[PDB]
Parts: sequence; C-alpha cells; structure tokens
Amino acid sequence: NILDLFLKASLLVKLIMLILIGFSIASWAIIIQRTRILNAAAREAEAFEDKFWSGIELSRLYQESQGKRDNLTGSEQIFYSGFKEFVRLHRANSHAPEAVVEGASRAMRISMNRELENLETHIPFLGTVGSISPYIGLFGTVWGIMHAFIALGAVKQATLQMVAPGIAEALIATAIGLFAAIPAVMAYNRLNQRVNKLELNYDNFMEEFTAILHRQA
Amino acid sequence: NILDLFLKASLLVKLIMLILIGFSIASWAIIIQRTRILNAAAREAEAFEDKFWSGIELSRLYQESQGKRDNLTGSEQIFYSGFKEFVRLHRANSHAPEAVVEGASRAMRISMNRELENLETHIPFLGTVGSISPYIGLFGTVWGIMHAFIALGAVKQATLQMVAPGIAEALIATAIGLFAAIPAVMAYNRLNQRVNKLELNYDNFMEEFTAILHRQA
Amino acid sequence: NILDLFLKASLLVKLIMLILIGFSIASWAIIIQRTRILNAAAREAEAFEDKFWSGIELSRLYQESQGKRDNLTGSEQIFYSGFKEFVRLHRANSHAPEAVVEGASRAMRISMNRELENLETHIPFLGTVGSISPYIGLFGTVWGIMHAFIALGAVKQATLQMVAPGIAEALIATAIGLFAAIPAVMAYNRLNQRVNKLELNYDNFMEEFTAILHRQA
Amino acid sequence: NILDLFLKASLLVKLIMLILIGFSIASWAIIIQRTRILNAAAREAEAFEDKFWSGIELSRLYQESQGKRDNLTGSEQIFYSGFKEFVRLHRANSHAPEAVVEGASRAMRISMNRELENLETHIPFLGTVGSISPYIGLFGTVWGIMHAFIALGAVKQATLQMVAPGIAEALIATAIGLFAAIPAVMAYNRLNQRVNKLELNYDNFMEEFTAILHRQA
Amino acid sequence: NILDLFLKASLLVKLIMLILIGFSIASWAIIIQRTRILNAAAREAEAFEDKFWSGIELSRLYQESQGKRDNLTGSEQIFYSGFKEFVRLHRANSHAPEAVVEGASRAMRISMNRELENLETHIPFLGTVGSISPYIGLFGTVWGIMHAFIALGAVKQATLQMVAPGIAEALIATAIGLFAAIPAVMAYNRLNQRVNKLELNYDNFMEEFTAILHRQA
Amino acid sequence: SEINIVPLLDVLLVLLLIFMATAP
Amino acid sequence: SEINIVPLLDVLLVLLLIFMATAP
Amino acid sequence: QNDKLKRAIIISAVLHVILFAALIWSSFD
Amino acid sequence: QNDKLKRAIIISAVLHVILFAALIWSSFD
Amino acid sequence: QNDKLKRAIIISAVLHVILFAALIWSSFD
Repeated sequence: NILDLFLKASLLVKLIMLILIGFSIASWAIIIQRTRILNAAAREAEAFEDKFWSGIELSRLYQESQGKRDNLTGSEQIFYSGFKEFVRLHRANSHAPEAVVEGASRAMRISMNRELENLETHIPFLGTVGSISPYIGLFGTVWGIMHAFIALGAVKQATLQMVAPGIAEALIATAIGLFAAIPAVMAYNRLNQRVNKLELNYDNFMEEFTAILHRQA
Repeated sequence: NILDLFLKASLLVKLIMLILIGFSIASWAIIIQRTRILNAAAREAEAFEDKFWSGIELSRLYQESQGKRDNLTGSEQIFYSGFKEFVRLHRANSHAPEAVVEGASRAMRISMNRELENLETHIPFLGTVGSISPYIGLFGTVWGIMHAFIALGAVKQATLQMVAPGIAEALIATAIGLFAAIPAVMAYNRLNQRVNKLELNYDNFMEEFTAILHRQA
Repeated sequence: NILDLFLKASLLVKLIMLILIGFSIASWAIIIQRTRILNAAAREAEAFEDKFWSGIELSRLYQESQGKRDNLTGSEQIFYSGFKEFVRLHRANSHAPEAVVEGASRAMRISMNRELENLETHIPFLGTVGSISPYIGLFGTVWGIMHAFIALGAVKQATLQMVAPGIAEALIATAIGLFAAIPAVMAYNRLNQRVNKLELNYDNFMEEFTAILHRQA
Repeated sequence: NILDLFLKASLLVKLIMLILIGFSIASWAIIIQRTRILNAAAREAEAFEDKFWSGIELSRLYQESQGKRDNLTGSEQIFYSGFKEFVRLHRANSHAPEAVVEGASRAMRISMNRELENLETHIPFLGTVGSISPYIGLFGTVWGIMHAFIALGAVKQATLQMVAPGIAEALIATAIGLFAAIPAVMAYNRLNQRVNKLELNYDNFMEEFTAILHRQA
Repeated sequence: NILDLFLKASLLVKLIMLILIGFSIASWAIIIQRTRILNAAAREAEAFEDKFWSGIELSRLYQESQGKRDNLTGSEQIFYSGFKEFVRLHRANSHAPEAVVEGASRAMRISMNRELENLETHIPFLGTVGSISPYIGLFGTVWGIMHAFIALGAVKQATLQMVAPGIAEALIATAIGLFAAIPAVMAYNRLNQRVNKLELNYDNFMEEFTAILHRQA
Repeated sequence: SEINIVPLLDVLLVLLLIFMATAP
Repeated sequence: SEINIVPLLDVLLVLLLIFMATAP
Repeated sequence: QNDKLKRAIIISAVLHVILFAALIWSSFD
Repeated sequence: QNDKLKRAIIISAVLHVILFAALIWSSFD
Repeated sequence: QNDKLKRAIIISAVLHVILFAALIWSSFD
C-alpha cells in the first residue's frame, strides 16, 4: 500500500523521503552512542576524585600516573599535566613562584579545553535536525499540492484516480517529516545539560588543585 | 463509547491512545507526589534555620544531631557531615588550618549536591512529555486519515455522506495529545522555580557555616 | 452576526474564550504595572550613585541614612548593610583585613540578592501564558471541527454549506488564542533585558565599594 | 482600480492599510536618517584615534580640546571628561593616588554609556515592525474570510461571483504587509553589527587611557 | 511541463525566480569556500600552540619566523609583530618597561583585529538570504493568485477548471524560496560558532604572551 | 536565524474558501 | 515561550487536503 | 503595591470591554 | 570511535528494518 | 582564496545547471 504510493510518486518526493530517513537513522545512532560515553566519563571522574582526597602523597599518585600515561583520560589528565609542568618548572633555573603557578594554570586550562572538546561531539547536529526537519516535509507537501492542482486542470471532470497521487504523496511526506523529528527534540536538552554539569566539577577541581599548589611553593 | 472506538480503530491508533492516557496519569501522579515533598522540605529547612540561631553552643547541637541519628535531611545532614569531617581532620594534627578548612568545605559541598539530587527526581519526564505529546497525536491523525482515504477507493458506491463518520474518528488523537500536554509546562516551570529558590538558601547556609568554622580556627 | 454565532456556540468553546480573555487581562495588567517600578528603581539608583562620589565623608552619609531610620531601596540599602556590618566586624573577632573585607562582602551579596528577588516578581507568568495559550485555541478548533463533522453524518443531505459555521467558530477561537499569546511573548524578553543591566550596575558598584573599604585597612 | 477598492472597503480595512503605509514610511525615514550618523561616527573615531598617538603632551591636547568643547563627541569627549575629573580631583583635594584613578575611570564609563545611548536611537522599532506586521495582515484577512463564510452559510447555489471581491480585498492587505516587512529585517542586523563593532574601540581606548593615567599619577 | 509553466508566467514571477536562483548559486559557493579555511585555521592554531610551550628560547623562535616573512599567518603574525616592536622599543634609549609592554600590546591587538577581519569575510551575507528568501516567494505567490482572480473576474460565470491552472502556476515561487532558504540557515550558525571558538584561543594566547614578557624586563 | 512561514496561512484560507464556495 | 506554529499549519493542511479529496 | 495592581486591572478591564464593544458594533455594518 | 559509529549504524539499520516491517504489517490490519 | 572562490562559484553553477536540466528533462517524462 505505502510502497505503491511511494513508487507512484515522482523522483523529487522519493529523494526527500530518503533524506528524511537518513537523518532519522543518524539521529538515532548518535543518541544511542553518546550516553554511554557520558556516563563512563562521569563514573571515572567520581572514582578518581575519590582517591585524591585520601591523604596519599602527591608524589605516589604522580608515579602511579606515569605507568598509564598514554591512556589517561578524564579528570586524571589535568592533574598529570599540571604536576608535570610544576615539577619541570621548579627543577629548572629556580623560577619565581608566580611563574610556576601560572604555568600550572595554563597547562590545566589547555587540558580542560581539550577534554571538553573531546566530550562534546555531534550534539549540535541533533539540534539542527530537530529545528529544520518539518520544513522539508512542508516543501514536499507544497509540491504534492501543486501536482494535485495540475491534475485537477484537465478538461474532463475530475475523478478519484486523477487526484489520488498528489494527496497520497503529500500525506506521506508530512507523516515522515513528523516522524523524523521526535528523538532529536526529546534528546537535545537532556544531552546538553549533562555536559553543563561536568564542566562545573572540572572547574571546582581546577580551583582546588591550584589553591593546594599555592602553599607548596 | 471507548470500547466502540477501540473496536473501530485499527492498529497504531489504539496503541497511541494507550500511551497518551498513560502519560496523562503518570504526569498527574508525579505532580501530586512532588508538591507535598517540596512543601515538607521547605518547612523543615525553615525550622532548622530557626533552631540554629538560638545561641546554643555548637557541641550541644552536635549531640542533638547525634540523637537524631540516621534520619537527617538537608541542613541537618550538611552540619553533621561538616562537623564530623572537621573533628576527624583536626584530631590527626597532620594538616594546616587552611587544609582542614578546605576538607571541611568539600564534605558540605558533596552533601548539598546529594540532597539537591535527591530532591530533583522525576522532573525531566514532565518536560519530555510536554515536548513530545502533540507530535504523536498528529502522526496518529495523519495515519488514520490515510487509512480512511485508502479504504474509500475499494467501494465504487462512495458518497460524501458516508465518509463523515470515518473522518470524524481520526481527529480524536490530537485532542488527547493536547489535553495531556497542557498542564505539564506549568507544572515544570513552578517546580523548577521552587528548586531554584531552595538552592540559594542552601548555599547561603553553607557559606555562613564555613566562615563561622574558620573563625574558631 | 458574529454575536449570533457566539450565542449558538457550545459550552467548552465559550469557557475557552473566557479563559483566554482572563489571561489577556492579567497579562496586560502586569505589563502596565512593572514598567513604572523599573524606571523608578533605575532613576533612584542613578541619583544615589551620583551622590556617593561628590566627596563627602562616608560617615556623614551613614549618619544621614541612620537618621532616616526607615526601609530603603536600591544602592542605599547595600551601603547601609555593608557599613553596619563593617562597624561591628572591625573591632570584634579577627582584625585581619581579609576577614573584615569578606564579612562586609557577604552582607553586600545578601542585600543584592534580596533586592533582585524583590524586583523580579510576576514575570514568569507572562512566559508561561505565552507558551501555553496557543494550544488551548488549537484544542478548541479541533473540537469544533470534530463536532461539525459528527453532526453532518446524521442527516441524509450532504452539503458543505451546512458545515460552514463550525469553521468560522474554529477560526474565531484560533484568532483569539494568537491575539492573547503574542504580547506576553514580546514583553518577557523586553523586561528581562532591563533586569540584566540593573544587575550589572549593582555589581560594578559593589566592586568599587569593596575596593574603597579595602584600601583603608 | 485600487482606489475604488479602498473606497468600497469598510473602516477596519482602511485603518489597517493606512497603518501599514505609515509603518513603511517611518521605516524608510529611520533607515535613511541613521545611516549617515553611523557612517560619520566611525570616521571621526578613526581620525581621533590616529591623532592621539602622535606623542604630543597631554596638557596641550587638553588645552586645544577646550576650544570646541560644546561640539566634542566620541573619544574626544571621553578624554576631555576623564582629564577634567582627574585635574579637579587632584588639584581640589589631597587623597591617595588610587582614588583619583578610580574617579576618572567612573567618569569615563559614564561618558561612554551616554555616547552609546545617543548613538543607539530608534533601532528596536524596526524589529518590532518586522515582528508585528505579518500578524496584522493575517488578522485583516481572517476578518474578511470569516465574514465571507458567514454570508455563504445562509445563501445557496453560490457561483463564485459574489465572494471574489472579498478575496481581492483580502489579498492586498497581505501583499502590503509583506512589502512593509521586507526591508526592516535586513536593516536591523546590519545596524546592530555596526554598533557592536563600534563599541570595542571605545572599550580599548578607555583601558589604554586608564593605564596611561596610572603611571603619571 | 515545468519549462512551459516558467514561460507562461508573467514578468514579475520570472524575475523573482531568476533572483532566487541567483541567490542559491551565490550561496552555495560561499559555504564551500569558507569551510576549508576554517578547518585549516583550526589545525594551524593547534600546531602552533603545541610548538610554543616546548621550552625553546624566544630568540630561536624569532630567527625561525624571520625566514618565513609574509607566509606567517594566524598567531605567528601576532608573535612576529609583538616581538619586533618589543625589540625596536627596547633598543631605544631611555625607555620605561611598562611603555614598551604597552607598545607591544597595541601591536598585538591590531594584528589580532586584522586577522579576525580577514577570517570573517562574506559570512554576514548568508543571514540576509536566509531571512529574506521566503518573503519574496510568498509575495510572488500572492501576486500570481491576485491576477489569477482578476483574470477570472472577466467572466462572471466560471467553474473551478477555469481557474485551476492559474493557482498551480503561482505556487512555484514558494518552493524555490524554501529551497534557497534552507542551506544558509543550516550553515550560518555553525560558521559563527567556529569563528567564536577560534577567537577565544587567540585572546587567551595574547593574554599569556603579554604576561610572560613582563618578567623579561 | 530561523524560517518564518506565518503568511502561508493566508493563502491556505484563501484556497480553502474556493472549494466551499463552488460546492454546489 | 516562543510561538510554535507547526501544529496549526499541519491541521490547516490536513483540513485542506480533506476538502480537496471530496471535489469529485 | 496592591492598590496599583487593582487600578491596572480595572484599566485593563475597561479597555478590553471598550475594544470588544467596538468590535461587536462593526459586525452589524 | 569509528567502530562505535559503525556499531551504532548497524543497530539503527536493524531497528529501522524491524520498524518498517512492523509498520507494513500494521498497515494491513 | 579569491581563485578558490571563483572555482567554487563555477562548480556550483555547473552543478546547479546540470541538476536543473536533469530535473526538467525527467519532469516531462
């Protein structure tokens, strides 16, 4: 039934349907794949932050971090970069305390920016899809209405078959356009507010680490 | 008439109606549940705010909190965690005053975040329902009208009178969706405003107690 | 004419019209009320900001404010709260400049927050009205069309001229809904823009006063 | 002719058409008036910015600036106000060197705010017109369409010869609305962009002049 | 028979269609050209950020930059101009340190402004197309329908088949309008976001480099 | 940067009136 | 708080299609 | 505060009544 | 990441095929 | 970037011309 109407429609309507189907598939895949990464990042951040406040010497933590340096991710890399820069600056030329503090701060900022860039991917695509999804369906419906009006212009009296294709193609276009827009709308804000709360934890950790480093030198 | 509607409706039409009815029931239940919890939390917060400024020494308040034992919510939990962490850190005599103050602040921050997370449950479902509900109804209406038009062509004795009952039943889908979506936005806004109101009181109490604890150090 | 159509309407349509009219009246009343208060607050803040920097000793200004011995509004309240906190905090407890500065700043922040809260009432109602209003009109339109189509099938004669009035009722409902909706949607942003600027001015004044107090410690 | 259609129209349509024509005329006048001022301000600012860094002593620049004091604008006015406040505070009172810099900064900020306010006149009206006109056109069309439906409800055997003038009159309102709404949207963004690009020069000049004043204080 | 419809249409419809086709053709190339430039700039900035903090002395970096002459772009031009003017002012006799620092800072600001102006070319044109395109199509459709009814009014008695071809020819403009409107709206936001993300890095680098050079003198 | 298709309701109502007018 | 117009357009288009289908 | 709100409510109500009365009259013509 | 993208694409394609089959079956009833 | 801009303009123009010609030719059929 639906396949009959889809085949009977022109090529432009079929292209629009294919584009909408592709957008739906991509949106579903991205929504599926983002949540696991976000949850894993949150769990790793909490787990690492648990061990930092246990009273263990920072030197032992730095030594342990070297063993898995190439696979560091999350909140652990910021501490690694900051401590490496601090120790390198302190061991060389006996720099002023402000210099080493600023070096640690810049290293932490760069690492945090890189991590946040890694976390946030393909999120704006969902918003764009949700925003611009129905207007393509409106384009298809307008073309179907035009075809129906052209069919109605025959000299003979109109019949059901003459106006059948336009109505069917317009209805199918509207239905697919409406169907393609739900998941992006339902997921965009929930995905954005997820990162908006990890940013605050990273900022708080950076402030605490800098404050702790201030007293040492 | 509900049984008649279900009997006359085909698949992908009664499922949507059941989903919408379930969403309406769930939204009403969630609202009714959450109003009382928020009111009780506000009253308890006001009561403990009144208690604290009575001039009683902090130690006596600590034995009172210990007498309360496990059942603690909000400000009581924050105060208990802060004092416990402060005493545990101070008894060690292995940290500077700034270190023990920071350690005391961290526990209060964690407890406040946990309490807010406990209070803020089930809110996003209302937003999802309010955002999603109309489009499902529109999809159902479009599908029903498509089926009604398709079934018409089979019988060549069609009349404009006999299609009115078929057309009328299709539009029931969107009305249910709008009726479900109407109260969700208002409930969402009011609950979010109340939570935002509580957050400021929690933050102010945390800062004041941190300053007071630092004074004795 | 139109009055006859309104008289011949059903109960739900009339109730919807009454609700929309009430919402419009309330929104207009709030919009008319808030602007004068905002303008008065702006000019009062500017006047006292100008009075501060004339060069008169701060003690004389505090003496005049205490002699007023009444509730104040705007930048006057912040100065009074800060000076009153400073007077007691300087002699008592720790004489370190940092403690006194932080103690004064906390009181200034509390006063700013309470004034901002007192200046921002009844605003979210406009936003929720703007968000909710169109759906009620759409509900009325759908109900009217449904009843019009249901009534048609009960007679043997099928003429669209018999169906004509229901479309007019639905269009009236939709027009009333949009007319109620638009102005609040505009006024929400138009009013938030002013509160942002007032907050910025208060923050700048707080920074300047904190620096002035700190430099004499 | 169009004049005949205007004459045969009722009061509401005539009022709507007059309002739309007035909006078009006002929009054109505002655009033409504002373009020249925004063009001249940038040239004057660039000329004074080039002149300032020539290395001439500031006292000579201040002395020369008093010749055309009533006609100064932009960075010249900012510099004049800052220098006047600085010299008045320094030679009229004996205080710490930081207070004079703070007062000069406040005076410069107030002058910059006044200059921006004078530069940003009459802009939001274009945005209001662009956001309002289509709705007015839609209401004007819906009124006539509803009246035509009411008239057709009672009559029988319509031949499409009685309702043609109604459609002909309704379409002109929408055409005029679109014509009025077209240019305001394109003018608004460009004017806002020019103002935003102009603000940064004043900000940078204020920062540089404060830094310069600090050293010689 | 799209070509037949295009040839049959009046002068204004053909002019509007040609204008819309021109806008679409001009619009695609700008996006295609700008995406590559932004992508290249991102990786170049990342590479330079990687190289600078390796611990290499500044004189070696200046010697490397000397050979590349005008090929330097992005932050490399900023560093080149800043160090050049710093050296030029330092070798001059009787120099205050802060004056030299400010002289370097102004050159850095000028270079960054020039780089941003070069990078942000032709972007604002897309927004105008995206905001104006549909209105022209709607105006054309309204004009076409109006003249269709004007031609219909010549014969007072006519059926739907007399006017049906006219309406179908009119609706061509809106489809082309939407077709030209969609991609610019899709691309403008992403381009703006990339530009802002690139600007923030230059701001941070300038701040850090200005901070570092202060301790050199 | 969005798409405004508000005036399209005008054309829809105008076209809808035609079919009702020529019903008999 | 922004005005959502898509549902109204969809309902109007559905009604127009229903009216058009009944022409013959 | 409350008195100003009541006055604004009354003004809005009378303005709306006047507007509706004007709209109804135009229907008879 | 690329392997995760491939897995997500495969899962989405399977789900879409199942949904299309269910829609076709429901169209008959 | 000016030569690249001209190349992009030419490519867009020829692609649009080819696509429109194909659409028009298929429209008659």
